Amino acid sequence: SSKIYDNKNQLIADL
Amino acid sequence: YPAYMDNYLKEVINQVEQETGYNLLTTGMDVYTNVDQEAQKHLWDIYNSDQYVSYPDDDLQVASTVVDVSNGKVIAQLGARHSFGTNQAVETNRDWGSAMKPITDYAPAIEYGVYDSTATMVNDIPYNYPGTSTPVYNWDRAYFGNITLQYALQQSRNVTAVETLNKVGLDRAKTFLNGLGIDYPSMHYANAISSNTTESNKQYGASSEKMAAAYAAFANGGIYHKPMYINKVVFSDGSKKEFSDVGTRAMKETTAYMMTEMMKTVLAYGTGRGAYLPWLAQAGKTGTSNYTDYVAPDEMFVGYTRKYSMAVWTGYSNRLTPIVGDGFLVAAKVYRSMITYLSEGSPEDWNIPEGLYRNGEFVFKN
Ligand SMILES: [Ba+2]
Repeated sequence: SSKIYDNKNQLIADL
Repeated sequence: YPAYMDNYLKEVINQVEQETGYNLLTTGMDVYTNVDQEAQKHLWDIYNSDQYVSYPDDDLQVASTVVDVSNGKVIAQLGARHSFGTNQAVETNRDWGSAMKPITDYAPAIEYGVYDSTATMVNDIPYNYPGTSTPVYNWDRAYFGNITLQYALQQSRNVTAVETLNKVGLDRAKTFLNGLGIDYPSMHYANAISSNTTESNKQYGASSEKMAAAYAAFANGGIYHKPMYINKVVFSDGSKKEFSDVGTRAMKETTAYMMTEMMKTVLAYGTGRGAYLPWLAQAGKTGTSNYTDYVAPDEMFVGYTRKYSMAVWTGYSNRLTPIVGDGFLVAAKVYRSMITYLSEGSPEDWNIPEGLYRNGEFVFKN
């Protein structure tokens, strides 16, 4: 599981 | 994950692999990116509604990248309108044409001493490519004779551009472009107004990604930063590593300022009028590619403020399907809408740097 976050450090995806 | 993030995620996966060596899809790890979620959603709305810009049909494509000029951070990127498939925003398969003129011809000409003022005279008259009887025609098919360098850029003369590259030389033009993240297997005078004169691999030519990063160097004083989609990676072992581009000098601050002053007029009185905003200090350049042997395969626009740089490409999936009529308006309108969104809540003007002095509407080197 690789969680991706935007520039405000909020979760946007789980790959 | 949301559809509007597909293009960005693909590039995030690629950069994570380049910087760490791992594929985040097969190796678990947390990655903090530079995408401005609201800005990204806004770009999608610009592309996929009639709210901000009107399109001639639903087939016309748009691909753009928005960069934070201070550090090369990609804040938004969308490669198409209407998993991890081809992202046109980073593909270099299309010709950015005349949009190449500022970074290929004029910037290095100023940097290297070919021109020392935005008032320097140049001659827009019938001209053939060096070494041939092959004419270089201006987009409007006219000639304005003896004019200022600034007017030459304002009205995007191809004649003046090609002769400028001839003066810069293919060697120096190549080096200057390399400093801005752009390269070609070999340089030719045709590249004065084209990024795709011949089929080349992905690393050569222009893309919205490269063009945004290139023009950002103008905006920030002459510093080039590679596109950055990531700022931090947290590996499963607990360690946390930050990622940032140190930057390199691509041109003198004097060169950046002079180029900016002229591209301001492109918008205020020139070909880029479609993107003009009276309340915003910004500079830009329209771009158009052409067929061989009014229609065109591609229509671009690149502009910037002291905060952001955005490069825009438009055209149809099959380059032989031409852009026609009001289709040529889209590029500048997509940019205009996005930069408004990004600036209205803001946005200082540039300040003439040391080494230059102003005389009315023109700027000269000391
Ligand atoms: Ba290419």
